[PDB]
Amino acid sequence: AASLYEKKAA
Amino acid sequence: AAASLYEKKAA
Amino acid sequence: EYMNAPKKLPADVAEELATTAQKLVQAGKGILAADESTQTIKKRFDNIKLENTIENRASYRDLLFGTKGLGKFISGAILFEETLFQKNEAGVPMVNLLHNENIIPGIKVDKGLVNIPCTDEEKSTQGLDGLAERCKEYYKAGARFAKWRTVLVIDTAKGKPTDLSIHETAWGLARYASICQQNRLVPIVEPEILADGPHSIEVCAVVTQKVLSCVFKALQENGVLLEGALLKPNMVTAGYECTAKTTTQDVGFLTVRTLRRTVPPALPGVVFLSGGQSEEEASVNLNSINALGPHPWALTFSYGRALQASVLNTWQGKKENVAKAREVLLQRAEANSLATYGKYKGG
Amino acid sequence: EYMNAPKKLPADVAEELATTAQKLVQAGKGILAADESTQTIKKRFDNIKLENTIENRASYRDLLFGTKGLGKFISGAILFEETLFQKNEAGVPMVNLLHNENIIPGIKVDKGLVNIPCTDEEKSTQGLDGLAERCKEYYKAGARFAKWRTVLVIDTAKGKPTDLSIHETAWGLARYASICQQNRLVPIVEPEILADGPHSIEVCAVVTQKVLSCVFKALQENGVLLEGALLKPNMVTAGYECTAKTTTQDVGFLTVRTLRRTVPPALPGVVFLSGGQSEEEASVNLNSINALGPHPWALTFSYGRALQASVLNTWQGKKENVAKAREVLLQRAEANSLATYGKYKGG
Amino acid sequence: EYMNAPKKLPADVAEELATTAQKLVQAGKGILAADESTQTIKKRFDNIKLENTIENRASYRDLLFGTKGLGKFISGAILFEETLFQKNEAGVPMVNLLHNENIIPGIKVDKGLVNIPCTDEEKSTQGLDGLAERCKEYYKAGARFAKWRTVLVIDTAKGKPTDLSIHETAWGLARYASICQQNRLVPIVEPEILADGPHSIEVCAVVTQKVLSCVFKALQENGVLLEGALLKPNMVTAGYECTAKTTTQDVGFLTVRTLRRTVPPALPGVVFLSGGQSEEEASVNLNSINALGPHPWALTFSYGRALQASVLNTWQGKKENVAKAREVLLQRAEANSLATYGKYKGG
Amino acid sequence: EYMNAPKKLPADVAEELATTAQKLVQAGKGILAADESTQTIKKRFDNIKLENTIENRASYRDLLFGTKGLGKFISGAILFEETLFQKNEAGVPMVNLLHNENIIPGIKVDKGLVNIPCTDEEKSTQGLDGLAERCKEYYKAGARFAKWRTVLVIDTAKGKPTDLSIHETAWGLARYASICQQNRLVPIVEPEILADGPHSIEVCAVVTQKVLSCVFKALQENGVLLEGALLKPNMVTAGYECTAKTTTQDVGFLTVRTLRRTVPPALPGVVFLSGGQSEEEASVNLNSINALGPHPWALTFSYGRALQASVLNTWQGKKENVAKAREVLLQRAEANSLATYGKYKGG
Ligand SMILES: O=C(N/N=C/c1ccc(Cl)cc1Cl)c1ccc(O)c(O)c1
Ligand SMILES: O=C(N/N=C/c1ccc(Cl)cc1Cl)c1ccc(O)c(O)c1
Ligand SMILES: O=C(N/N=C/c1ccc(Cl)cc1Cl)c1ccc(O)c(O)c1
Ligand SMILES: O=C(N/N=C\c1ccc(Cl)cc1Cl)c1ccc(O)c(O)c1
Repeated sequence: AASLYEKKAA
Repeated sequence: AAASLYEKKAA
Repeated sequence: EYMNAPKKLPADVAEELATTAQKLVQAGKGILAADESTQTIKKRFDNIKLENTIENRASYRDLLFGTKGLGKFISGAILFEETLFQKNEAGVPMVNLLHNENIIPGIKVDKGLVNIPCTDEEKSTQGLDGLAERCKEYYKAGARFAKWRTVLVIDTAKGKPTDLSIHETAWGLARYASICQQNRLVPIVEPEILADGPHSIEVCAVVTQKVLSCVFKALQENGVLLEGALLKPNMVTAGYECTAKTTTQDVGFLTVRTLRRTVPPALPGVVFLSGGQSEEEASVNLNSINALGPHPWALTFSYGRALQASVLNTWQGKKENVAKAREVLLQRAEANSLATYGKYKGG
Repeated sequence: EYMNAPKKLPADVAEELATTAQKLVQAGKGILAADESTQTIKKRFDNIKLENTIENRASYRDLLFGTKGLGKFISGAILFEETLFQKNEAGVPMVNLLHNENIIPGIKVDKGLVNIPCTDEEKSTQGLDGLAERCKEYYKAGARFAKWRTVLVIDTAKGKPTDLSIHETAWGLARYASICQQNRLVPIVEPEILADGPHSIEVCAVVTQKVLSCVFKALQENGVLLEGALLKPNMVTAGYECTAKTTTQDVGFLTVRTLRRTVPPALPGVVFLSGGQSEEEASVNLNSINALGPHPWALTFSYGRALQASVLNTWQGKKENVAKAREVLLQRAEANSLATYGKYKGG
Repeated sequence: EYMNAPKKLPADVAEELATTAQKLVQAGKGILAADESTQTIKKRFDNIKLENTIENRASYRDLLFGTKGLGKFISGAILFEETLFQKNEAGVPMVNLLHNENIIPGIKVDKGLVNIPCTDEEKSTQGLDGLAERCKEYYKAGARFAKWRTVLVIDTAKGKPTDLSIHETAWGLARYASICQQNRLVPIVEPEILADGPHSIEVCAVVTQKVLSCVFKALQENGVLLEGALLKPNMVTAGYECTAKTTTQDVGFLTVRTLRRTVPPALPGVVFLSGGQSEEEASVNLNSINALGPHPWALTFSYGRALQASVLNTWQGKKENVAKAREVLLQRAEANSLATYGKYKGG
Repeated sequence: EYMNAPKKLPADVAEELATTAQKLVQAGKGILAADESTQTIKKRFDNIKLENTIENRASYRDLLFGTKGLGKFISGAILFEETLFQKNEAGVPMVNLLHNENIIPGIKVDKGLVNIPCTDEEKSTQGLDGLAERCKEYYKAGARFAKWRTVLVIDTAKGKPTDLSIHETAWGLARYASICQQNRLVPIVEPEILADGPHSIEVCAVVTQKVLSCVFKALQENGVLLEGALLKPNMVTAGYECTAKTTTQDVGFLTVRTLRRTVPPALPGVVFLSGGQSEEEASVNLNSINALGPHPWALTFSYGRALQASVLNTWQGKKENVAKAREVLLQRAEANSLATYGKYKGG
């Protein structure tokens, strides 16, 4: 759904 | 310059 | 050393700008605004039915600057770019005529007005591009100060002047001032607020104060040396179409009040523009301002209409009217000179 | 009406504020800052070896305000919340002692300093909550002017004071000022810049100028009436640990220059803080400032350390030394009073 | 290091704020706003003729928080300070009923609204004094996120909201949030613009954009972690007394467009306030907002009126209606949960 | 109407600008920066030992734009003023070469850089004077988007970039963007921060975040439609002389974080500049950025060095190497195209 950044963020 | 006519008719 | 701040000017330059600024606003003397563009001076020549040629423009400027005794009432004369490199019939440069009366040459350095997008025809001033280069050749030609005209409009219904109009005017002025001072030109900051409209004199004071607060803020942010600068504001008056009658006392009080609240004492002087006021009313209002006691800065004038309206009517583009026109000029020159003392009367 | 601009105060309120503010900085008079908090007053009592009790604070404040002839050199007295509602040993209200000498009672309305997040221990001033209600409370108790202390630090290597620190102080001072003016209280704006560090007097001038520019900008945006307010800044001096020594003439010039560049003449007076300066240097420096000719505003003092340091040492909490200490107060009050005229010479 | 910039938060603290911020806006979840003051909750008991006592307030919050299965739709619950330390008639802490349902406790931390001087009754929010101390105590009480309500009014004729109203609101919000993040509390920034007036929905879109642009600018200057923060704005709608008919799609479009122009993707979520909208209007409008494709942030809800209105009438202040009222809460909680998916279609 | 806010753009104009902006950042496509000035393109021809004539400049740009199949990877190409009105050998205008390859013509409208007074050689961009007139000229010539390059320097020791530098940059870009949108041109906002210096990558992130915050702030105050605009910033990288080794994922992480914290989703895309990066590293870093999942905006490229460096070396001003160099252009265009999908392997 969201970007990979958001997934790795928190 | 702290005693002008403007100041004498203000405060 | 505190880095996050505008750096100082070189000592030799700052001292020269400060000296020139003081000289431009010396006691009993004002500035002659004769920097009418080719398109504007055409309007003035049409009222006297005179052809707008280079020959007549030179002849008219020769009439003004060639007037003996003018230097006693005039400390500076603002020129258009054409006039700056212009000569009369005798081949004598116009600048040299100013030097003979010890009148300091000045140059209009802005490129006129353009509309600001996303606003209701609110204006922006052009002239920043290549300004430094022009300042160098203007200084070489004899100019020791410059001017940059900006325009704001009061329309309370449309919220004029808007925030965008104010800050663009303010930042544009500050940008021009720092450039001029870098090239040893004393900048005359002109945030003219038009008197067109039915707004009261109270509204004009509120607007003028808000505008001037934003202008000087922009000046400090750009590192403009206030000691080597001059302010060219409008007189706080009611609108041209305002119903509420206001005498010259109302103009004087609300103008001085506005100036005391926003202009730092470091500013050597403030030159009032005549605007659309008549020659006599411009002198009376200026007199009423200086009648309100001594001021921390010099409150003199930088007139154009109030010094040339009757001169043109007397001249009518005729050689045999030069003498009569030059004496009318001296009359208006001395009239406004007395106004700065607060000692000018009608007759 | 222009609408998008701060409204004006009622004619009655604005007139009273202007009168009080002008009377606070009257010729040859200054303000006694005796508004030390319960915590601050303790470490001053510890130096003279005295318990910080309710009686001792009352007895000491009674000594200051009971001094006959103090009104000759003192126009206003800033009090802490406690002292404002206090009575002496004879059951006589402290505010009445000031009334007898006709010294205007003042009140500290801020609630100390807290750390600004995401900064290096840069301070924010609290006290806005319920400020309007306390101002009404203080006014009925006898207050006619208030104060609000803010602190800035000069650290060139760390970029102090940062932007966040500057406009947080500025907006806080602006908010506090408009609230006090709305409640008939003359606000004393104090953007105190600490003299801690090895920075030169030139750096301080640059920093102070930048701060005052933003301080007054915030005041305008909040519609603070400059005619009914007072500025309490630091003297432009070098840091305590600065190597390049600066004489008092350097302090005087760069202080005046900074004020003339930023402070509008509408502001009636500027009351300098003593800071970490000794009692003698605070008098000498103040004298050097006023020795630079007549100023657009009044340049007097709002001292505490430079008026109470020798008084405490003379008193030492003893009932016997009351009269002896009061003569010390008048001596240091006259010394600073003469400094306002620029006629104080230590020798 | 750049120095002249707001410092970073400690890694551990900023991390907790981020994950908490993520949990509050979980997919299909929102926030229950039960932080009514004891006066605001009074007018709700006046519609069901119930005594405004601590007992009735306890039983009511117990009805809301004691609801099983509520955690599937509710991610967080905003509380008043009273309820945070309050116990039910059975003696079980209110904060524990939330923990059992995996609902994150929240706290309203502002001290109400006060008038801004020189404005036409424009509101300023108080609560900065001792805010850091209260946040530490709230965190130890179970609260993980806070709330700060500000109010702006749209009146085009009076130029509302004015710049002073907008900036004071923005700077106040930024001040509160930086303190909350410092004290491990996720700040909910609420720049609520009232829907009062006859203004069109286009006007609301313009104002909201201007406000949000000023709000988020203040957050950056205060160095507030957007990753660990929430926005609680109003839905872009026309005024109540407006005459220009608009559908829920108009509300949906001009709300999304406004947020896309102003709100950075770093902000994990946006919790809309129900305002004066009815229970059905708030759900349909939220559905229309999410029906416009996937968004960079979570566009969910922080409702109070839209969740508790039908619950109050169903309860009628009776124990036998508790079971019946809690199901009404679930029905409406799920209704808005489906709206976040953009799949809610009542009928 | 709120009045005190930037007025809306005409529906037709705003509609076209939004289309062009999104089309320039179409999936897998990027922008070719071939708008080198005369003195700029000279230093390129000197490296491959080639005389800087008008024939060679025409021949070289003909090689680029005449590349069959370039439209698959290039959405738009930025031209210099000369190139826009130029024709190749065959007689075909350079504009028509772009039209046949589905490439949108772009134009550089800035007049170069000029030092800001009272700063340490911090630059300001000129080109506002007569910009609106040139935009109308460029549009009729075939241009559909414009570019304006501003330069900031990171020097923490000297506090660079200073507030004056940042705000002049921001306001300059702000004015430019509004004028272009007024005249049906999509503005490419380029606040380039130089990677020159030993500063770490963390410092660059903080500075870039601060600059972008001020840039967009200035953008919204002049009322620039973000939907019809593009951003051309530098990648968040460590300094060129920095010692702390940073991987390509460190570049990608701190770049995405910086953009998400500052850039509103209304902006259709962001076109990075290659800067001093090598061709390969410019592709690897762009890939690392896009490898972090689908972003709210299109994060593509506006390269010139990264697309033309190897082309010039292959061509060497000889006709026999044109097709050979055009293939080099295509493989670099495809490399950065795959980088937009995050599907670009090292080799
Ligand atoms: O609270 C005051 N001074 N406390 C200073 C201080 C104490 C201790 C530490 Cl650690 C730091 C600091 Cl800055 C004060 C309050 C009102 C006044 O009029 C005034 O002149 C001073
Ligand atoms: O409703 C609230 N305040 N009262 C508003 C109000 C004013 C005037 C009239 Cl006539 C009616 C009403 Cl309801 C309120 C209180 C706390 C919150 O966190 C919140 O979101 C809302
Ligand atoms: O002309 C450009 N740059 N001038 C570079 C330059 C010139 C002179 C000196 Cl001394 C140093 C330098 Cl770095 C230019 C043109 C188009 C672009 O898209 C762009 O990013 C830059
Ligand atoms: O030639 C000028 N054009 N300025 C605009 C202008 C002129 C005349 C009328 Cl009626 C209106 C307008 Cl907007 C000019 C006029 C006065 C100055 O002080 C100056 O430096 C230039």
